[PDB]
Amino acid sequence: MAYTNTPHNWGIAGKLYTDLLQKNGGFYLGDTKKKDIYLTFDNGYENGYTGKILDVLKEKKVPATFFVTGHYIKTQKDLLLRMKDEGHIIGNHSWSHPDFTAVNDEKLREELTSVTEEIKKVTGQKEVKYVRPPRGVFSERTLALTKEMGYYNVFWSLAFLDWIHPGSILLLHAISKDNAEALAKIIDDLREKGYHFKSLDDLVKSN
Ligand SMILES: C[As](C)(=O)[O-]
Ligand SMILES: [Zn+2]
Ligand SMILES: [Zn+2]
Ligand SMILES: [Zn+2]
Ligand SMILES: [Zn+2]
Repeated sequence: MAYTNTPHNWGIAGKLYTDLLQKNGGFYLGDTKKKDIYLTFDNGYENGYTGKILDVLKEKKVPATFFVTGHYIKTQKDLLLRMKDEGHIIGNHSWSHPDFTAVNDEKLREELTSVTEEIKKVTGQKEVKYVRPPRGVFSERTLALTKEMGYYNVFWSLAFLDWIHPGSILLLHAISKDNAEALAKIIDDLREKGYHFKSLDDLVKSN
């Protein structure tokens, strides 16, 4: 059994992707029979608004996972500490943000392990369970290697960057001055429709 190395770009999700994720420790949705939803952010760059996002999440008591890179950890230690201190989960977005399908196995292991160890040493978060691949690029091989190292492969069902359903995993952004306002409105609006904002730990328990 040679794992396939053909690259795929995540988007939404079809039989191929569905079963690739299912067999290799991946998910992109939670339970679709409950109105629980899951906010996530990717943090490979700091645009200057993450503190304002964090302020909104604290005000609204909404948990999120922030998938961080090594560049982000080294350059934004104070924001990282806010993430841990204010009840969020810090996820793994790789050290240098390469496409996982373009690197050798030794390099992929270093790219994940370096971030995991840095998150644990810098913030004291106990476990780093969640990986989101750079650019949502994956193969059968990269999914399987990531799972073997003890991580879930966490994709998304809705992304919004200015150019909802039960179980949605949202990938939102902190790119401009107005994003914090939009987030606050979205949280309020979705709660009025009966949605509950939960953590990726809750997702796993939702079974
Ligand atoms: C899926 As991305 C553009 O946050 O690496
Ligand atoms: Zn609920
Ligand atoms: Zn850097
Ligand atoms: Zn990224
Ligand atoms: Zn994005």
